[PDB]
Amino acid sequence: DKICIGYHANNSTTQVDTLLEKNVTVTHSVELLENQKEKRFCKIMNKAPLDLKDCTIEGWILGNPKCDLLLGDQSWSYIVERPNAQNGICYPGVLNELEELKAFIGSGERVERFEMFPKSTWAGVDTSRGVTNACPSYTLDSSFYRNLVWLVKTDSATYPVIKGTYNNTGTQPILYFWGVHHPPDTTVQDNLYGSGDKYVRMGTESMNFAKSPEIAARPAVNGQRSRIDYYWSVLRPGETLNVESNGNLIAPWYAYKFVSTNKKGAVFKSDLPIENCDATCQTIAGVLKTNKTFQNVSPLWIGECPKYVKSESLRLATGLRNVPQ
Amino acid sequence: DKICIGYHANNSTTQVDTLLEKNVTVTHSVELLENQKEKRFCKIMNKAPLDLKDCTIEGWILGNPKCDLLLGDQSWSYIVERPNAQNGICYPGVLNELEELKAFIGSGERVERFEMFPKSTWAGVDTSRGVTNACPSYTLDSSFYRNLVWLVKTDSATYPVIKGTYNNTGTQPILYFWGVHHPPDTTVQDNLYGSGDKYVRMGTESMNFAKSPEIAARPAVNGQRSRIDYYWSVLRPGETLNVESNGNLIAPWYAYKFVSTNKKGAVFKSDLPIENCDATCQTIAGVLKTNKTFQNVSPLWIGECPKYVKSESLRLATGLRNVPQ
Amino acid sequence: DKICIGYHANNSTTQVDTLLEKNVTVTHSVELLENQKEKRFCKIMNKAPLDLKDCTIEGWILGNPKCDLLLGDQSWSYIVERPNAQNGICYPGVLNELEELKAFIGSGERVERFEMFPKSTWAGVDTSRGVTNACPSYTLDSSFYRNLVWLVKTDSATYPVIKGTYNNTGTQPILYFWGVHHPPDTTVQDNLYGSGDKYVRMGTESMNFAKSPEIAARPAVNGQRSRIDYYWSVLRPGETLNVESNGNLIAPWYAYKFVSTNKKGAVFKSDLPIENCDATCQTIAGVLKTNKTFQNVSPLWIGECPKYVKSESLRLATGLRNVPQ
Amino acid sequence: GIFGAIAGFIEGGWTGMIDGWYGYHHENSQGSGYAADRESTQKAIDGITNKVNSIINKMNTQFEAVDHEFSNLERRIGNLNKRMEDGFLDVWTYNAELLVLLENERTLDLHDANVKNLYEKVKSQLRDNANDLGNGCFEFWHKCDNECMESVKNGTYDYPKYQK
Amino acid sequence: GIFGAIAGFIEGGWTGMIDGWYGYHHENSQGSGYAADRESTQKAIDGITNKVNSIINKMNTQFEAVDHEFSNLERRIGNLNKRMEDGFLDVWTYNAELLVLLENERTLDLHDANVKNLYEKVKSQLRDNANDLGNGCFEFWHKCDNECMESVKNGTYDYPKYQK
Amino acid sequence: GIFGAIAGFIEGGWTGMIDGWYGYHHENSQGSGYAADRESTQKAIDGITNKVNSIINKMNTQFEAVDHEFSNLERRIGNLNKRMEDGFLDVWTYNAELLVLLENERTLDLHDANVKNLYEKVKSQLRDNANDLGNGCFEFWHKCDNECMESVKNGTYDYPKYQK
Ligand SMILES: CC(=O)N[C@H]1[C@H]([C@H](O)[C@H](O)CO)O[C@@](OC[C@H]2O[C@@H](O)[C@H](O)[C@@H](O)[C@H]2O)(C(=O)O)C[C@@H]1O
Ligand SMILES: CC(=O)N[C@H]1[C@H]([C@H](O)[C@H](O)CO)O[C@@](OC[C@H]2O[C@@H](O)[C@H](O)[C@@H](O)[C@H]2O)(C(=O)O)C[C@@H]1O
Ligand SMILES: CC(=O)N[C@H]1[C@H]([C@H](O)[C@H](O)CO)O[C@@](OC[C@H]2O[C@@H](O)[C@H](O)[C@@H](O)[C@H]2O)(C(=O)O)C[C@@H]1O
Ligand SMILES: *[C@@H]1O[C@H](CO)[C@@H](O[C@@H]2O[C@H](CO)[C@@H](O)[C@H](O)[C@H]2NC(C)=O)[C@H](O)[C@H]1NC(C)=O
Ligand SMILES: *[C@@H]1O[C@H](CO)[C@@H](O[C@@H]2O[C@H](CO)[C@@H](O)[C@H](O)[C@H]2NC(C)=O)[C@H](O)[C@H]1NC(C)=O
Ligand SMILES: *[C@@H]1O[C@H](CO)[C@@H](O[C@@H]2O[C@H](CO)[C@@H](O)[C@H](O)[C@H]2NC(C)=O)[C@H](O)[C@H]1NC(C)=O
Ligand SMILES: *[C@@H]1O[C@H](CO)[C@@H](O)[C@H](O)[C@H]1NC(C)=O
Ligand SMILES: *[C@@H]1O[C@H](CO)[C@@H](O)[C@H](O)[C@H]1NC(C)=O
Ligand SMILES: *[C@@H]1O[C@H](CO)[C@@H](O)[C@H](O)[C@H]1NC(C)=O
Ligand SMILES: *[C@@H]1O[C@H](CO)[C@@H](O)[C@H](O)[C@H]1NC(C)=O
Ligand SMILES: *[C@@H]1O[C@H](CO)[C@@H](O)[C@H](O)[C@H]1NC(C)=O
Ligand SMILES: *[C@@H]1O[C@H](CO)[C@@H](O)[C@H](O)[C@H]1NC(C)=O
Repeated sequence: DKICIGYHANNSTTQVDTLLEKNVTVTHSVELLENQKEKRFCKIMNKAPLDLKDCTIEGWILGNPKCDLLLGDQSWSYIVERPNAQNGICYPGVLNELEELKAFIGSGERVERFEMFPKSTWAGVDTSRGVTNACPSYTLDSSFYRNLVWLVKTDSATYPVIKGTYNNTGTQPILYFWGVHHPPDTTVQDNLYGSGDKYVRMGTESMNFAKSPEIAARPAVNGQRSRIDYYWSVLRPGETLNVESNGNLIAPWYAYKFVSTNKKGAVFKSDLPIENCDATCQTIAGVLKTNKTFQNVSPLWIGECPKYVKSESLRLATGLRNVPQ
Repeated sequence: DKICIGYHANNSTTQVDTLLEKNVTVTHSVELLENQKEKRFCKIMNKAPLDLKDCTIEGWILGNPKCDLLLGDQSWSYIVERPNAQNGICYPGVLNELEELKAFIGSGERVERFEMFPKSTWAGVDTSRGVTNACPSYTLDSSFYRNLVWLVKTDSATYPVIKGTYNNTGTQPILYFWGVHHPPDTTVQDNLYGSGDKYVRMGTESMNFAKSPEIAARPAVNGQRSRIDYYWSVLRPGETLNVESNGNLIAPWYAYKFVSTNKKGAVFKSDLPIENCDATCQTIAGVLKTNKTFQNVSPLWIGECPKYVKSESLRLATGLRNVPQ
Repeated sequence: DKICIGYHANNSTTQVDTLLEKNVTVTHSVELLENQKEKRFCKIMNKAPLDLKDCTIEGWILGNPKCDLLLGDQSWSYIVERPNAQNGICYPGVLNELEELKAFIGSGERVERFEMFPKSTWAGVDTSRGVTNACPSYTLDSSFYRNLVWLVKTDSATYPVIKGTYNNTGTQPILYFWGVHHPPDTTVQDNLYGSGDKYVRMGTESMNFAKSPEIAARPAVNGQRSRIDYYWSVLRPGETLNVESNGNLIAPWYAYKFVSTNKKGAVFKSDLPIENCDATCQTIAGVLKTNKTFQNVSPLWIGECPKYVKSESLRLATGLRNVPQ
Repeated sequence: GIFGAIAGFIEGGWTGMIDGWYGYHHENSQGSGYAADRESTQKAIDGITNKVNSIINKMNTQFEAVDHEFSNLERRIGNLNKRMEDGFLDVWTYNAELLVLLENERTLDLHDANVKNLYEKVKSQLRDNANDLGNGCFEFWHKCDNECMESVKNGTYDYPKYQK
Repeated sequence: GIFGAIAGFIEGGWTGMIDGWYGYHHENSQGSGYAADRESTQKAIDGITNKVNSIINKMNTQFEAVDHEFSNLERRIGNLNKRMEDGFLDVWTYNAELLVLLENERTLDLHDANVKNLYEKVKSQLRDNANDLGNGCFEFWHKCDNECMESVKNGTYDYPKYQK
Repeated sequence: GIFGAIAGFIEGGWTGMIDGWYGYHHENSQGSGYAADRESTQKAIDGITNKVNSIINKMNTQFEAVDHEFSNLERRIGNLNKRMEDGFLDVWTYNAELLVLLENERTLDLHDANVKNLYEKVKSQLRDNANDLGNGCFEFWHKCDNECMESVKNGTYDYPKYQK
């Protein structure tokens, strides 16, 4: 008669590492790191993202005529801008504080387009000739932005001082846009706005703005030697905007009612396809369906994702050393 | 005869956690984390903080008439601004680089108010009508800031070019303020400064400044459709300031001699009371009197505080496992 | 007969620390932390740094006449600016976005000086009187920058509008500089450029610029009450620059063809000597020749250096406890 | 192991025992068989499940990078953000890998210790009534049936009875 | 424990011994009593005080947040600062909690090891002159007074004398 | 140590043995001498070299500070950068020092454990054929030459032969 003491073993060939030893086979281990992703964009919180398609954030939000597919209200869990989208700022110029604008739209959830200033707000000028071959729609060779209006002096007389007002009596902030036109010479400036010094001024409770033209000859971009300084702002609930200009005004026409998320919000520059699926974690590289703690796919995500890490594998040993014989 | 080997035990019911086991009773442990705070503001280095009371940093430093309680010299270990202080910038406008100004005043220790430009520095104008119902004192309905002066053309003639100079021959930097007045129309501008183009210019060894008015109609704030662009700068030891303006100048009058701490310095937005007590560690949430290593009260502090951490308890076991029977 | 079991020991007096015990002598240990440095600047990747000597980055890159030693092409692994270099911006003024300029030059590898605008690009003005006693060379009391040109009206007539153009048809970006002259009064402005409102304007595909003079009296610096606003930009491959001005133009003359590193790049403010030696790791404090993991010399380096750390020693025990007797 | 048990004086493991980590192979008149010590086994299971859950719990935060864009004149702050993201990434990678290696070693040492402790738990009951081969096996001098082996297994072996 | 001593083969602890961590309960003609082994006890005390002081020492830095304000057009850098503060906060929280859990386990294992080592220190002196019950108690065959127990306690037990 | 061996019941070390960490001093008719157990020694060497290389490997990243300059109106972002650099510096310093202290302790415990395990590896072979002094020395009852000591050393000691 006898009796022996010993330990478990099995067919497992799963290996881990320790400080003292590498490549060590154990009976039961667990993988904490996920490396598998579904290369696609899904819905978050049952809400679908926004495919900007052949439009950039600029062309979308400024109402580029070839971005009419995006026109109107939008709601998104996140935003997808396409790596080679062609439709942005068609008439040459700079959108002041563009990066901050992107950060702000990123921190968003929904917009509602509305008319903030009908063309009748601008008295005694020509609100129906403001076009250019630089900003065509899919149907004609000369249009302009859907949210702006290009004011030009009436077909004879000079440019009168024009005023506009919008009292935001609502409960939501208003994202809006305007611009200053910078002509290439004196004769163009005169042809469009007439002589005399010109100004563009805009006031709210917590923001003022004043600028004159900066007439000079620039390199040809989109067949235009002129430029436009585009500007954006947020009219808060209770704030009211005064617009006053005697010339060179690219006046706001349509604006957006903005909804702030308070949560993260993400804007992804990616070419991955958006499918009719759901997800709880969404990286720029794809979807993670895991119960694991770590992940080596991507640091950029929206939703609830594992901690990003550079490792290949994080094997943790739960069982003992395997010694079959 | 016999003898036995064993270990200590006692009445202790203090529990700790390990990787293998939670809720484990031990004989002797120690708490490294402090969670107790005295909800008050005390003295640091035997120096007392600065209660701005019903004044904001702007209203204090610009010499708002309802902040005359703060007028003159100040010395502080730190600064306490009140969550709903009403007295700041009374006449509508923007204090350029306000955030940086707050950071700078934060890095401070003491100021000494002095007259930098007597009203005689400005020749042939009216230095005694610069008032407004927007900036009342506790005793009259129309005054202005204590550190600025509003220059207006003499009761008939036009606005002559005025000059001022201050050579900082001292050993301390000089914080000072000025402003450009932006009227609502042409007739007001003419009523106050007369016709002709106007400018405001200021030069030092390492700073120049030039600005014109930006006349336009703004929404009514404090019954004023006008604005003021407020500006601040530091005149270094050896630097000297030239002021030159032919109109629209809110001229500096009083300025401060500033003392840089080189240490941290903190500005707290809080409603806690300041008491006649002492402390070696002062968070925005209160005082910590501890010899412990960690704390879960607040990450914002002045003085010598434990490392902030999110934990509830950090119990460390010094004794052995408790097994009484 | 008998036999005994035991362990190694030796003459070693090398000590380590543990959690339980300090100052513990062991048989074999290893030092992971390097504290030795060769106080000098060596070559990196067999490429030598750039000693700016008695010139600052400003004076070098703007072509200060006393920095003619640096004139022409340069190539560097890194840059060494001297703590008390005297030759920078000789004519008083501000180099807009200087910090960013330093960051950009830091991210560099090589420049090639070339003529971007010959003095004939500016028609009907005086391109050969643009000197000042503020910017002397080592050979005469009145010169100016080597890369700029100071345009003044012809010895009678007024200042005509002048234009210039450079089409960057090359494959490399072009760093270039210009400036606006700010006179002290009206009569100087008239003496140099004549009456009438003046402007300076510059356009590229992705950058416009417009500025007028800001005439005022400033404190004397280098015997000049005037100022110059210096500006810098990068003309990208394919971009082309239009220059247009009717006065007050400090025109670009020479510019640099810039080579972006994509790697780190470092600019060191130090007085250490540069010797004819090689190195694989180069801190601002000196050279590290080590195979060790850590270092307590400096956090600022170029090349491949150990992880910086604050520790004095990181001794790791490999052998066992030493008990000789 | 550091307690010498696993892959030491107990040179190998039993692929036969499939109902636990640590256990027994007895040998008598009614026949042999394998059966695991559920007590020490369950102790190890609870302990290790606790270790894993504690680790996963302490690792339940995420540093989050952002899609934020920086302009041509924003080189410095952009590089600042990059350096920060990279930095945190480095520290979390390090913490992860290091914690894994360390805890693995300590877990193996734990198993080893459990085996050794069981062996000692046995050797402390049977002193003269058996023969210690030195390889984790004990050869009885007397006889032992089923209610005999079972008494040893549930820790209630009566030594005075079988000492004679 | 992993050395099997505490709450193992020595199933419980003595609330009687109040002058140390590890010690003795003797039993003879002059009477019994409790008395702690000051040597191994003081070793453990110094070691553990050293561990605690080392931890507190290595934890003596503080990442410091600031009251800095950021404007409406400073969204990005503000969020950068927030993300940084949060980040560092996360790593210090993790380091703290993890270090606590780990060191606690290792400290208990240390105590266990000390008890086991004392038990072995005793068993190595008395070999034939006593009877190992297996529960940390030894029943003499000969007699042992006070200067007898004391000799064992100060590690100078003369085995050859009492072997006969 | 926690296994009691090093500087414990084996009170000291041998400066004579210069060909390993753990080994033997035998004593017979042909003469004495020192000789190290290359097996357990090489195991410890490989393990520890692996520990060191793993540490050095996991420490192979570098947070990198920059020479970036910030203006008079850039106080906030400058202080942000400083705070970040300092922060990361603090965490890496901590990680380093802590890892060193911890791993040192555990390494010593490892050596101790190896010595104890060797002692047990010996005691498990010789049971009645020798006398355990208790200080890591064993006094034979029979005779043992060179091919006798060698058999013990290469783990092939035939106990039944010398039991009589
Ligand atoms: C009503 C109006 O003013 N719109 C014009 C527009 C503007 O006058 C002009 O762009 C202001 O800068 O110009 C349009 O043609 C301009 C012209 O640009 C040349 O350099 C280019 O070579 C030509 O092809 C030509 O299009 C325009 O479409 O932009 C006409 C428009 O009606
Ligand atoms: C001397 C002087 O100019 N001060 C005036 C001041 C300024 O003229 C004016 O504020 C410049 O913008 O204006 C004061 O009254 C202005 C007026 O504002 C109306 O819109 C408001 O409805 C009225 O109640 C009225 O106060 C002023 O006090 O601000 C008068 C002051 O003397
Ligand atoms: C051709 C030309 O204009 N260059 C002048 C230069 C400029 O006219 C002037 O600097 C524009 O601001 O001025 C020079 O002398 C100016 C003068 O400065 C005095 O205040 C100082 O006290 C004098 O020493 C004197 O140099 C100049 O060298 O800067 C003459 C130069 O020819
Ligand atoms: C925006 O519209 C509201 C009215 O809907 C204005 O609110 C009034 O403000 C005045 C003082 O200016 C109060 O006396 C009234 O009680 C308010 N009326 C109502 C109905 O609320 C507000 O002033 C407008 N803002 C501006 C400046 O245009
Ligand atoms: C500020 O005041 C001091 C005088 O107190 C001026 O210092 C003089 O500078 C001149 C040259 O400009 C030197 O030659 C003198 O030696 C200095 N005098 C003294 C007494 O120090 C300084 O120039 C003044 N700054 C300005 C520009 O107003
Ligand atoms: C810079 O120079 C090149 C010529 O070397 C110009 O490129 C031409 O662009 C026109 C349209 O503007 C094309 O039709 C031609 O095919 C191009 N010619 C060549 C030879 O490439 C370019 O336009 C110039 N840029 C400017 C605006 O000056
Ligand atoms: C680990 O094992 C793999 C095969 O499973 C082998 O390719 C690799 O070289 C091993 N690594 C080390 C360092 O032992
Ligand atoms: C720890 O103990 C407390 C009571 O002291 C109990 O409420 C809690 O559930 C326990 N936690 C765990 C997970 O054992
Ligand atoms: C460590 O040893 C050094 C001498 O080598 C001594 O000066 C120092 O005080 C010791 N430190 C401690 C705390 O033991
Ligand atoms: C041990 O096993 C027997 C089964 O034969 C059972 O009757 C007895 O109660 C058990 N003893 C204990 C204390 O578990
Ligand atoms: C042990 O105890 C006795 C007290 O009776 C004392 O005389 C003796 O010196 C002690 N031995 C040692 C070495 O401590
Ligand atoms: C032990 O040593 C002897 C040398 O005398 C050798 O012949 C024998 O093979 C060795 N045994 C083993 C298994 O190493």
